[PDB]
Amino acid sequence: HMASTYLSDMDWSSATHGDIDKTKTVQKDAPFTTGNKGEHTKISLLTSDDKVKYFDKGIGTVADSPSVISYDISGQGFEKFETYIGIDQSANSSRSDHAVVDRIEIEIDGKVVYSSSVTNPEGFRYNTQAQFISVTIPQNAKKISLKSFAGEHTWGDEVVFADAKLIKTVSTQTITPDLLNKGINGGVYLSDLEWVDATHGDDDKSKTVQKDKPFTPGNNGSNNKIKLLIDGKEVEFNKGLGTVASNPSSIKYDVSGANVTRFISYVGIDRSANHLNSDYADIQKFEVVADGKVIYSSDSKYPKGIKYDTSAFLVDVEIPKDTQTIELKSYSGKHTWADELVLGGALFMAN
Ligand SMILES: CC(=O)N[C@@H]1[C@@H](O)[C@H](O[C@@H]2O[C@H](CO)[C@H](O)[C@H](O[C@H]3O[C@H](CO)[C@H](O)[C@H](O)[C@H]3O)[C@H]2O[C@@H]2O[C@@H](C)[C@@H](O)[C@@H](O)[C@@H]2O)[C@@H](CO)O[C@H]1O
Ligand SMILES: [Ca+2]
Ligand code: NA
Repeated sequence: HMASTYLSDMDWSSATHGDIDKTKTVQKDAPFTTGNKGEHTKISLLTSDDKVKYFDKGIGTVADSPSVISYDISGQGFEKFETYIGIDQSANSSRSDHAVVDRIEIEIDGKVVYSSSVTNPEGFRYNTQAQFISVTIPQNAKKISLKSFAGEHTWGDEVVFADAKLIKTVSTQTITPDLLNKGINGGVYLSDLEWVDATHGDDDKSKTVQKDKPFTPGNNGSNNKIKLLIDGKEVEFNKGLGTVASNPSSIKYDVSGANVTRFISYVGIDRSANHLNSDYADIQKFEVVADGKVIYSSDSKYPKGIKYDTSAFLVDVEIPKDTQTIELKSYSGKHTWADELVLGGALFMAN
């Protein structure tokens, strides 16, 4: 059960670079120069056999004596640090005195735990192929430092720590939209299951509750994914359910032949749904019901209901065992016509 956190999705406690222009800063998820210029170029290194590889995540800097990027990792339980290292393909390397990096170092708590000295005794040039390194982290480590040594000049020393991440072994994962998009071990998506039956609050009964799509767009033949507001940002979902709330509407699952321990989903209104400004909620509440018994209700934490501009909230409820039947109940706001709900990434943990 491996958990990862990219360094570019964190905050450094300190960061230095070897560019004279101190208004420029260390670039997250981009090369140093192109990033500071506002260009959209991504991090690119050389894998085996002069093969160019592009990366979404990483850190981009200019080496100094040394350039140092430090992260505070006190009591976070990390075990491994892993990254590609090398000079970016975008580096200004027409001059031989450009893109010449002496050394790359990983330091943990004042101790150098990795040095590129062994693999690269002549350091890195513009054409040197990337090194993928895995650096062990001691039990109670506090501070990790990425260090790049420029040598005689900093020119073209566009050092990238491509795909840089910190790794640990956790018991249970922490639920995020990306985790539900990537998958979870033992998590079965409801949209990959058959319900006993389902009802909705739309008059057109030729329409049906939708799998991996919002209700109306799904019923019209659109293949667009579910999209929700998560902490102010619009976030797509690969899996989920699209339905219309009623008095309530319901979707029924038979779990009498299984050992389901958990129901997990984000719940909100799809970004493509019709809405109107109102003091009143679009959806009054959403309930999870285990054998006629309500085990979760959204009004326990959202008593006013949910509007279009409400951030999708996370439902993560324990399922009592020997549960035969699970019911998902969607309740109309009653004052508007907007009744369309989506369950983003909806899944059962079978354990
Ligand atoms: C007119 C004039 O002479 N202007 C000076 C300018 O030449 C000089 O710019 C730097 O020139 C050196 C060679 O002498 C290098 O080519 C620098 O570029 C390279 O190195 C940096 C990091 O050290 C970075 O990796 C660049 O991408 C890489 O191309 C030049 O510096 C770069 O350009 C200038 C214009 C600024 O934007 C810098 O912030 C940038 O790093 C500078 C520095 O001596 O002084 C000018 O007066
Ligand atoms: Ca150099
Ligand atoms: Na409504």
